[PDB]
Amino acid sequence: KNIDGYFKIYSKHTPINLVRDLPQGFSALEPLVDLPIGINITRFQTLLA
Amino acid sequence: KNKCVNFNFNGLTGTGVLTESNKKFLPFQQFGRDIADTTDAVRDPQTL
Repeated sequence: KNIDGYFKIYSKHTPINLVRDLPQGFSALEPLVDLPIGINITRFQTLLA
Repeated sequence: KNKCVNFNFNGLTGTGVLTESNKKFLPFQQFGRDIADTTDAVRDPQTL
């Protein structure tokens, strides 16, 4: 998300045990860094390997 | 510590006494507040 140019990254790492679907549980997300880019972002794209 | 002096923090301007605490805060949280929006615990960036 991007609010007033301040970009935030909320990270979370936890061990799970899945096969296909999303975990139907509950957790929290802690911030990692802070990037005051000050630009407007309208679209995005996720890269793969 | 243990003085009733003026406090000029990043987001808190007041007067209080720094006392010891037994809590365990989150590593990203820099300060803590009370229920009805009253900052009562500010961590130190130098000494953990």
